[PDB]
Amino acid sequence: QMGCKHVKGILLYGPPGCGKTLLARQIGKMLNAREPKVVNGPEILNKYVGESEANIRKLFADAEEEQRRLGANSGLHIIIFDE
Amino acid sequence: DMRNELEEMQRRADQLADESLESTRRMLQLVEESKDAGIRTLVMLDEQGEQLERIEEGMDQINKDMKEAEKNLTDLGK
Ligand SMILES: Nc1ncnc2c1ncn2[C@@H]1O[C@H](COP(=O)(O)OP(=O)(O)OP(=O)(O)O)[C@@H](O)[C@H]1O
Repeated sequence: QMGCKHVKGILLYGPPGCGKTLLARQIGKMLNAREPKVVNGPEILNKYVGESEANIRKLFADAEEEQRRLGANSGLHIIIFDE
Repeated sequence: DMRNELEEMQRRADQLADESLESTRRMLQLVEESKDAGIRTLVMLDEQGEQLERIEEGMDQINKDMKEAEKNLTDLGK
């Protein structure tokens, strides 16, 4: 009835050693959802032309399919970008 | 700061063919001709087998007739 959308982003910043990765891990394990995807730094780069963008596109392929199929009854998909 | 980096492009070597369209067609034509020859040989062989089977009965009949005639003639002679 309120007709509102959901938030789709969080950013954490601060000095080293103050507990950022721990919070992300605990958030990931707090939600009854799929197994979160994890990207460790520049893990997507590739030397062939047009191959480092397909890697980006590949992360949303399950969310898009489930959204198309089940509509508004789908689950939650988490993605974690480290560094 | 003369540190350069590159990216790569790829090319596909032509697939395995361009020699499978000249000997191939001749091979197929020869196979068709051999198939036709084999069919003709089948027909001729069946006909020959039928004719041999036909010959057998006349052979047996003539053998029996000659044997019976010889036995009868011998019996009357003595
Ligand atoms: N608030 C906290 N409560 C309990 N333990 C903590 C807390 N913050 C940090 N730690 C301890 O610090 C360890 C490592 O910290 P963490 O990796 O979370 O830091 P970080 O902020 O990601 O650092 P970096 O800047 O290097 O990424 C954790 O495994 C935990 O043992």
